[PDB]
Amino acid sequence: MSNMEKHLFNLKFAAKELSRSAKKCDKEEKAEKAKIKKAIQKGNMEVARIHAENAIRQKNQAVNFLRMSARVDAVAARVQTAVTMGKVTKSMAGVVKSMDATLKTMNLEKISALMDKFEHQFETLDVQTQQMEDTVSSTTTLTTPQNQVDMLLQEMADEAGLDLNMELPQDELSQRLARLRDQV
Amino acid sequence: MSNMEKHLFNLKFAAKELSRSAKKCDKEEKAEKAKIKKAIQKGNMEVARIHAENAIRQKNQAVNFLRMSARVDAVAARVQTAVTMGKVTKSMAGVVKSMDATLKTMNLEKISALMDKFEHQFETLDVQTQQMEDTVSSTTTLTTPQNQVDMLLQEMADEAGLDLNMELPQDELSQRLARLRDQV
Amino acid sequence: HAENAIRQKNQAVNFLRMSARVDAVAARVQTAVTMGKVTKSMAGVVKSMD
Amino acid sequence: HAENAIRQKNQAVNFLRMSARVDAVAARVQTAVTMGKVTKSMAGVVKSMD
Repeated sequence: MSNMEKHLFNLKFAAKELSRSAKKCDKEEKAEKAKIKKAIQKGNMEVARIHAENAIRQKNQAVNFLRMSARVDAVAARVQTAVTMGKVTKSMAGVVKSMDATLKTMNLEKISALMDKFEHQFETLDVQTQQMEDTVSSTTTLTTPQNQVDMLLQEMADEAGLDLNMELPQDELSQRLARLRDQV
Repeated sequence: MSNMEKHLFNLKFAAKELSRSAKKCDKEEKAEKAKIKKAIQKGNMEVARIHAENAIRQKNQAVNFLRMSARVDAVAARVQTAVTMGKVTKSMAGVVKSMDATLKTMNLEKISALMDKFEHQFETLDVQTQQMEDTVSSTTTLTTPQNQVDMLLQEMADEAGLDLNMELPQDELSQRLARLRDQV
Repeated sequence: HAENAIRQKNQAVNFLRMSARVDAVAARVQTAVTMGKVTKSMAGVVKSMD
Repeated sequence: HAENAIRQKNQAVNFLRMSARVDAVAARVQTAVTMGKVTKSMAGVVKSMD
């Protein structure tokens, strides 16, 4: 527990202790009022007065305790802010230094390099899979003759009611720009 | 237990001891009244008088004990205030010194610096994610052709009943101020 | 009690606004944590493929 | 609350877009892992048949 958190806890406790003290005065002021009534009925006017003074003294003590409780709470609410924004400020100071380290050892130039390399190596691994796929295609060339695939596609297209010819092979802005390149 | 808290406890106890003494006198004054009655019925007028004197002496003792109890309570209520506002004052003196330390080692100039750095480093980490996102976008450029995304968006818009064209690309105060800058 | 009520009405708004600010920060440190991990994984991939 | 709502609306879109990018990468590292294994198996076959 931080040294301010110890103070915060003590202030919050003191605010409650005062609030309890005010409630206890309300309880006892109600009790003394009952004793005035009894003393008046018995004609004990000296005792009636003693209880009257108690009742008025606890009525007013309550208000004092209640007002101090309010003040100590307001303070505690403000020390709470300091405790919280302390923690937030220290966390953000931590973030700033750990990001400062990482942005040194991986600067944007080094990231640019890494990204370009990443992309170029995946271009390679695409050239590689292409030539594996063409090695398998030619190795198994007798197992899948072209004409049998073309005829099966046409048969399945006929059953699907699709007019697209499967034996035969199967935008404008690109063509416009192409013409421009040649025309200049 | 603080040296004042020891005194507070002793005063609170003494107030109760006096209040109990007053109740005990009320109990015994009621008892002596019963003995007067019996002594009068038996014609024992000397004994009747002895009990009468007891009854009147305990009636008046009660009032004294009750009044002192009230005074000792009032004192105890005020020593209570001193105990509480002692604790509050020491807590607030603690707060003042722990905040004085923290505001030295993290002054507003040092905070200003930290905040500016924090912001500048997050501007960097946004430039960084941008260029990672553009590296992935170009590396996977053949998996998401533009025209297939545009056509799917249009298809989903047609089913939603939305007239917004998805092939095509998709305030005044800014434009007014822009014109002003050029006009001067 | 009136003064207490008005003081807690306004304290609430302050706490609520600071909460919002600290959240926004946390959301942004979250991005840094995630894109750190992603960048280190992709640096690893690049060297093992190399 | 309005500022929170608009800030989380837009954070969501950012997280969602980064998620999409990291997935695309992962899909491509998956290809490398698989075609690594395939290439090593086929290199093994070639030498045991040799």
